[PDB]
Amino acid sequence: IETPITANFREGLNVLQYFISTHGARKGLADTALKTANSGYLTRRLVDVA
Amino acid sequence: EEFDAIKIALASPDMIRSWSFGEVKKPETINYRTFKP
Amino acid sequence: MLNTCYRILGLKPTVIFADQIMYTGFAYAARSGASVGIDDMVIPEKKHEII
Amino acid sequence: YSYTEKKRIRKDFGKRPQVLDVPYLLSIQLDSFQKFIEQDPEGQYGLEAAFRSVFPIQSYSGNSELQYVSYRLGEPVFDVQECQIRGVTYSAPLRVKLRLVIYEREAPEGTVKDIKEQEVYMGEIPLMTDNGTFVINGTERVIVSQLHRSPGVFFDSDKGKTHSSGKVLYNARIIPYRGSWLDFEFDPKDNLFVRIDRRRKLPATIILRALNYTTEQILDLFFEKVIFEIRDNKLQMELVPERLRGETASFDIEANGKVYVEKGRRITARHIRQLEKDDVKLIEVPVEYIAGKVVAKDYIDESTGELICAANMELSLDLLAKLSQSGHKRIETLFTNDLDHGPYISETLRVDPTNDRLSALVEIYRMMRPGEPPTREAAESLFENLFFSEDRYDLSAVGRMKFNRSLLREEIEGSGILSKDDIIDVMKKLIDIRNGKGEVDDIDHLGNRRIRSVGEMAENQFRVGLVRVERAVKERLSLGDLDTLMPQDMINAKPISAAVKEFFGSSQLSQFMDQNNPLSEITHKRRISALGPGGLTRERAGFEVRDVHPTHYGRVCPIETPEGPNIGLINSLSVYAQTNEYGFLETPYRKVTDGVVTDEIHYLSAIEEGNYVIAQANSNLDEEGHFVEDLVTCRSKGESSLFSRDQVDYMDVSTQQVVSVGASLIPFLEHDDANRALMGANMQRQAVPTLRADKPLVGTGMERAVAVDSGVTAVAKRGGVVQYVDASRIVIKVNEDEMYPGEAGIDIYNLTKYTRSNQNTCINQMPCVSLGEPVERGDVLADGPSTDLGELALGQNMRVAFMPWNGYNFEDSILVSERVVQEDRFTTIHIQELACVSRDTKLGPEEITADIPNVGEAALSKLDESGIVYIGAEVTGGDILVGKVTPKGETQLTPEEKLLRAIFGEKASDVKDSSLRVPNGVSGTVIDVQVFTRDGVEKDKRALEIEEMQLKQAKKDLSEELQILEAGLFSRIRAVLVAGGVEAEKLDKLPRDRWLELGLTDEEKQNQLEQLAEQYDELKHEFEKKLEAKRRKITQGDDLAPGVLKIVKVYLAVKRRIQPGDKMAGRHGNKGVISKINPIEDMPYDENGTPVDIVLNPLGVPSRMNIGQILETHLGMAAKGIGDKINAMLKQQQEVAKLREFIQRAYDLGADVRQKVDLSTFSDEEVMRLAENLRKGMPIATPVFDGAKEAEIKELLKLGDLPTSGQIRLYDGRTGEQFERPVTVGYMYMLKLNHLVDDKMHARSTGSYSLVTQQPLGGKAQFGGQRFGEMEVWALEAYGAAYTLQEMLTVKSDDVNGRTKMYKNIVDGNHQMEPGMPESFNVLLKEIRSLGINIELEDE
Amino acid sequence: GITKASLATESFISAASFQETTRVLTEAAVAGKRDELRGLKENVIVGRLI
Amino acid sequence: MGHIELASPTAHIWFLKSLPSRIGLLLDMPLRDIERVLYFESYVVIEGGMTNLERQQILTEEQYLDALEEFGDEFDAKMGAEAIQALLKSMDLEQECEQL
Amino acid sequence: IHIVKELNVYLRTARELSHKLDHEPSAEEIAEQLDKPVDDVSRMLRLNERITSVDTPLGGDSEKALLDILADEKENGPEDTTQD
Amino acid sequence: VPLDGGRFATSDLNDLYRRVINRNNRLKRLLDLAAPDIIVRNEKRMLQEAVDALLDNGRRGRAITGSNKRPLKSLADMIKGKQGRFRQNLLGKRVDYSGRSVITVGPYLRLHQCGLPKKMALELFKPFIYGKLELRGLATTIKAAKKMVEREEAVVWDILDEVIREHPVLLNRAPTLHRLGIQAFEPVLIEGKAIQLHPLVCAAYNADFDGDQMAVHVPLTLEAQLEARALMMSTNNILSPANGEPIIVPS
DNA sequence: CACGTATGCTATAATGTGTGCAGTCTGACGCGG
DNA sequence: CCGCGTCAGACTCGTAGGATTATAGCATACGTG
RNA sequence: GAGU
Ligand SMILES: [Mg+2]
Repeated sequence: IETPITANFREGLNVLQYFISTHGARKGLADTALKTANSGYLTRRLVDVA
Repeated sequence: EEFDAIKIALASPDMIRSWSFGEVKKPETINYRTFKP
Repeated sequence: MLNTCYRILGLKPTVIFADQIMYTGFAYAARSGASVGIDDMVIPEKKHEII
Repeated sequence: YSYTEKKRIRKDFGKRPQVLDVPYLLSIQLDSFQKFIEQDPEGQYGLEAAFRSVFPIQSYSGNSELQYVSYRLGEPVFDVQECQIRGVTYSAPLRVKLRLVIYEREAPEGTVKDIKEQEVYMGEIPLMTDNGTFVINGTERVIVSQLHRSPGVFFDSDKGKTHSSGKVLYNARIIPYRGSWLDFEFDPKDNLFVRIDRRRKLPATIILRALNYTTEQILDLFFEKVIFEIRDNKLQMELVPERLRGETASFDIEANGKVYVEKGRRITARHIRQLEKDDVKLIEVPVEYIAGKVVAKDYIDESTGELICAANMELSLDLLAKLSQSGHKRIETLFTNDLDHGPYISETLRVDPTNDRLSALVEIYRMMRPGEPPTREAAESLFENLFFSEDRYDLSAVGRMKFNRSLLREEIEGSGILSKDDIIDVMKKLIDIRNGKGEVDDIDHLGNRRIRSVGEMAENQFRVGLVRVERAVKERLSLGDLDTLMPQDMINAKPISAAVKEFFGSSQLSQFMDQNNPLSEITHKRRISALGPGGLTRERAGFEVRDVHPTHYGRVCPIETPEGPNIGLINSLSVYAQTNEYGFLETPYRKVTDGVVTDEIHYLSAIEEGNYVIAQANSNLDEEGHFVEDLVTCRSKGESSLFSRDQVDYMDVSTQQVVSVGASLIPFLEHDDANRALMGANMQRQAVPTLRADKPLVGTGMERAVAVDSGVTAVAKRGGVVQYVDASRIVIKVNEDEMYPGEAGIDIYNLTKYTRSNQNTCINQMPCVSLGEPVERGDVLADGPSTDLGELALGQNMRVAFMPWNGYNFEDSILVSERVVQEDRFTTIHIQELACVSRDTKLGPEEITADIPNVGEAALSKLDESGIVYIGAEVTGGDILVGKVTPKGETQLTPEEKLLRAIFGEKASDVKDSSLRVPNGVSGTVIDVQVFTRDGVEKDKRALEIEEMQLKQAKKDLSEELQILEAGLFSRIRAVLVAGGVEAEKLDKLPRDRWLELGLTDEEKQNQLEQLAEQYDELKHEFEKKLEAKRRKITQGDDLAPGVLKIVKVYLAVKRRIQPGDKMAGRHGNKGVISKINPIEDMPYDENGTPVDIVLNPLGVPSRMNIGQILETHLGMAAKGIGDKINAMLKQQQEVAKLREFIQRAYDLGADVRQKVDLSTFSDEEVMRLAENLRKGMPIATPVFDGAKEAEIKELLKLGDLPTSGQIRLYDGRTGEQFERPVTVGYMYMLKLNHLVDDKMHARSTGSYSLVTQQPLGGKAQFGGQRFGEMEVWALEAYGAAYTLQEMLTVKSDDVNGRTKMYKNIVDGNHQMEPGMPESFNVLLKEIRSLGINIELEDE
Repeated sequence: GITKASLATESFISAASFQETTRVLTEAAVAGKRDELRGLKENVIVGRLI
Repeated sequence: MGHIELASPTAHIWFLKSLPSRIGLLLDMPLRDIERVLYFESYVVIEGGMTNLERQQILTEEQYLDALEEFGDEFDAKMGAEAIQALLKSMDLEQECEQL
Repeated sequence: IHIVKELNVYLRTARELSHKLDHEPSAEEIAEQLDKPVDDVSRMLRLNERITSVDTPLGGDSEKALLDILADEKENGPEDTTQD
Repeated sequence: VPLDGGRFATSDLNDLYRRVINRNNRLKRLLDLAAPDIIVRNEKRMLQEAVDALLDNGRRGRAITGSNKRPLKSLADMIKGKQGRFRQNLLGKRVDYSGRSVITVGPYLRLHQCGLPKKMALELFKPFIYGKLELRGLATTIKAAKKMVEREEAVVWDILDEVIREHPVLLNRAPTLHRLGIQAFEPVLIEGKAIQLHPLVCAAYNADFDGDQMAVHVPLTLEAQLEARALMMSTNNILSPANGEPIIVPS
């Protein structure tokens, strides 16, 4: 995003900084749930061939 | 019990008949009352 | 440290040493009284300025 | 402040005056379902809509027809309470009045032939409770609202579908609410196609031919025109200046007597403006230029009458010459341009294999019904019945509305059927978008995503049931007799009732309410799901829909959604958000006129929000003037920036509106990372209510609202004084001013005691008022399971210190003091439900007797004569709860048992043993038993005893009702009789039974006496019928499943104390498992002597970035410090004055405290009750983004005489010496989650095995083994542990003879492996041979 | 590549158990292929000693 | 195990639909072609003794009527699973291997 | 056929009853209408109990079926075999 | 099979086979009746459709569906995919002598030890307890030993303590990514329901105690016990097999 | 003979299906025109 | 090439049971105690 | 819904 978060946690983020944070956060969290399947599938193929 | 190897080949109609111990000619599973085959 | 010990001494020593390190580690960790308050998070006076 | 708030006021650190209060949180659910049953006269809604949609229907012959009149819901046969206990669905019978009208065939439309009108039953529809649940088969269930793509039009394009080319192929999709889909799409060659229900692809012009459009007309619709006049010899062309743009001039462009552009020269802006200013219309041009222009219209030779050129035909020098000489000196060609006005339809007509309309209809027909011989009738019928029939197609008002606004029309509402204009206009806009003007929508934008609540979904399933019955009706009407056949003989209730039961039952959106916590219920009912029918799948879900969308602002919480595969799809509604009338989401905003911020609020839809610039709630207001600062922070077009003051159109209402309910309860959310806060809010929902409902010190303010709106607390309908408090009920007598002149005016609330939740938790209501207290309307009378004096109390706050401790808090692990266990504050109640069913088998009925083979006297002591355990009895795993016996058939006794039974005699009896016993390691007290017998089977002795209780208790309950109603009713008559003929004690002398005979003068007060006299007799006869109903239901023999003779349900109550392995957490997403319960002697303790309750690891803060927990702790300590100061002052008993001085100073601390709380209005005694509560710790409210700042918190600590750092010197309880440095110590509000180790612990040596695969079954409830999966196998292979592996494959799993042999060997010491072959492999071979593949083992 | 290499092993039990099971089995049945059980996969399936 | 005697022969779907066709690959017959034969849309020539009509050449219903009077007798063309089984039975793998 | 047709008359009777009672009928209410034994009615309604597939996965989740839970009751127990 | 409630539950295969048999037997009837060829054709297509559904349902066209809407599970579906025999019931199995619980720290433990709840261990080692009970002459028969352990007698605790000495148990945490996700330990019996894990091997398991759980397995044979003590013991397996680095590192 | 299960016949004319869902996922690898 | 098809898509744990409809009415025929 |  062009506008980064200038503030920090001790000071406390405003509504919009918090909202802006969410996008990236959620993207990351979804990547955990969803992409590990593909990582693990790789593991499985390797294992099968070796 | 213990074998060396395993083969897969096409099932002949005759081969299928060898495994079979009876021809199933009816859809009836069991009797409604005496739940027997 | 652990690696060095493994290479010179061997397995048995390293195993004992690892346990020992664990015990003393925690032990001193507690004694220290190490904690996390809002004042540790020091801010830089040059924060506003840079921004 | 209210009377309940006088008891305990929360201190507010908020600064922003709340212009709008939080709405009723369960708005969505209630409004929706209300509209579904609400019988709307004209504007059909829900049920009414379904009837009018289908009805009136007529027969296949057309002579007989059924018409709908009106419907009515019967009142529910069993009330909610009874339904829950019995296990029946809470519903109302649906009776519908219908009129069977028949027409004569010989008369034209002889409507006066046969008209039969009557009321038919057809299904009971489940009713919604007061708190937005449905009771289905005795369990509370919630239908979660759905989120789908709005019907209408949508333009999209796969951004580089063919990755080789990477060309953008735009498409239009018209999505109806009911019907086939209609797609328009481009291909790589820029030809427009049409597909129906994504079938095979058809040239787009073919659909217009179906709508009766000739070639000429089609071009006139989509294209503009270029006119060519042929004068004398030279060719002339009619020119529009701004066509020749971005092009190269092919010939010498000149006009009258000025040459502008030469051959091969670029036509820029300046040239165009020159030409336009000069006013050029016709230009002489070369004949050879025409080669390639496409002629628009047809031209015929007027002389011969033959076609010179057909429409859409490329012109050439021959054609042109021929046309000139026939006598056509003006030629319409297609305006066209590679860049701007693209010739798509022109090229598509060249691809169109159809000719006329009929041919177009055949090809459409042949797409969807390929192979089948086309008939003209069938083609016409098909096409009309696709998108042009009222029956099979319906955009709905939502579809038409969204569609009309997307096409920029003026009329909102209209036809559900596609009109010809509609289609064309969608093609046009698609083409516009292709040219470059216009943009494609996204699906993720909330302007295109619509919310579908319960009522609309019930409506849909109900329509389906109607439609199925409609088929049956039409069939029976056709062949049916006109005279003998009644309407209700044709109707079947089953299809409708089935479709509805199946929705509230089988559907994904209908699920067991999550009720292990008030918050859990409330947030669950405010949930939105993109899943289920007519929605996304987890598999089918990408990443774009999941992620946080700009439109979510104020509408959907960005921080509330599961970290599972349901990560993007399930979402909670934002606080202030609401359902639009059409189904879109909308958020409140305060209108700003000329800088001045008005208190008028406007709900903006997603689409409307993009239009205005909206200031943030954090902008500083200038005391009802305008924005203080000249630059203001605002947002529009989905993006945020600085604006001037007068530029601002609107502003956010509340600082809370961005977040959901759950998230709002988290204080100092502002200082927590959103990841952690997500888990915090999710885990807060799993907080199990403890024995003692403890309020949270460090709150937000939302606590009170949630508790009250959840409906689990009992609140007062009408203010007045409490006449009788009790553990079981509360009777409140209403004030004169609110008290209706009809009834006695005494409200009765029976409180629901110890009842089972769905998660086997304990739901009990405690009274929170004193006897004879004046109470205001809408105050909390009784607290629900996790509420305290009206506030939400999910967990318990306690003294925490952050420091490592000998690795006992290693990776989030928690070290807790024995003190917490001793005080049993985290200890929890669980009510579990065990059932004993007596079924009728082929051999004979199972009996529930105490007479069972092989039972000890010890066991039978706690069982009564019937064989049922007594109420109150303590049980432990293995104890028999309900004795049951089953008729056993013959069994071939091994010769050994023949010999042995000959030796001992002991011939084995006819009856076996199927008694229900306590599951192992659960242990508790039997608190209730319920018995269900069929209508005919002789009841158990115990069943009779229970019915005795019920009957006599029911009589008492109803008797107290009429007694306190009679007492309150005569108390009124006594007062009315005084107004006129006052004889106070003289009237009370002779008996009250002879009172209503005394009247007054003929005035309106004499009529008041008539009203109380009429109601008193009404209540007399009503009490008779109520009790008859009660008695019937108690006597009523229950209709159970076929086969089941009788069933016994036992409710155990278990007291579970916290232990190592249990899971605890705060509100900041900080989890942990209890590792060790330390003796209080060992716990770190401060200088004062006060020991800490929990020691958390500080190493779980910086990684996590949840700093809310630290702020919470410091504020928590200050809160408690003030509590201790108040507590000290109360113990000393200084005086009211002194307490008031300190408390006033305390409430009015903060820099810009919003709430002022003047203690001068409070009377001295009110101050005493308040201080009494505040002694435990002064409760503080930190709103979400409007919270307490560091300065304010430090000032609070100074009033408590606590350090500004909030770190204090602690001493090691083991050594007595101090720790080297100060530790952060304070009160964090923590929770015990549902994940008790008790429920998790499991182990198995040997047990049941699976049916075909032969390997052990799964799950703790089925006594299962763990899965050692492929992953787990590979581990052992890596290590090379061969025997362990083989062991798990064979003796531990399938190998039947091997497992038994191995077991014998193990008991005989010798740990010998005797492995064989897994049975599942054998199965595999057989499965392959059943496939018809010969797979044989060739042995060694 | 890893997937095709695993499918190319002479052991059809290993291949079939990996993926593509319908196709693998038609291939082997027509070929009349025999697996003498050299690999670990194969042995684990029959519950034998690695 | 047991068994069932089918009155009409039936194709094994695995050796038909699961690609490579196996059955189609073996007869060198396109999959669509096989299916039109199986579902009785059209006949297939199993042995046209008259070299006029060659093997495995699809005939529609009306195509079967024309050569019926003309050649007839000396060409055998049938429909369904029977036809395909017969075509399979009569193909000699050795010879055609050498030819190919 | 006899059982089936009997059962059907029980059904059609239930439908008439349900229309007029507003409520779907009990076994004994249907029996009182036919002037017949409740045991007869009950046995017939038991036969109408329609089948569930062993393979149907449980809980709206394609996780695991009935077969995955269902024991072989006849097959004891390496315990029981070793005890013999 | 009959469910307890008088209900019946059957495999989908039986439904598929019932279709085949009905259609085939109707074909025999139609042939006996010498029926017109169009009807013979329809039945032959019918037969093929049912066989194809039996072998592989959702392959050729529309899978034949139940009243639930869901496609019936054919033969090939039982071999094919994850739910298939290979993946689910053959390359991975449910296993006896396995337990599971919540885990918590054991700072006091030495590297080769783990905290094992008494109750859990009592069940896991049931046959070893019976065998020892018969050598002690405390239990007369197996049935008596069973009832003795049900009653959980004080002598049985001492016996259990005797058996668990020198006996390795396997602790596993999912997902089992590398071999160190399963390690062997000497169990230390503890009163209380959670398993206690040694801190230094938290790394290998990726175990953090925010509610994690672990599985316990009993190596039964002398061979398996030896494999566990020699190959799989935590003390013996320090270094990552991936890089030559010690995986048990203080944290 | 009875009880349980089955096979059977009925006569105004009526003579080519539809229906209930599917929702569009994704990057790759082969297979006939 | 293009387009249509088939094939894959982590590991353990959990919760809870369950849904739908309808097949006439009567006379003869076959098998078992 | 629980750790990854
Ligand atoms: Mg963890």
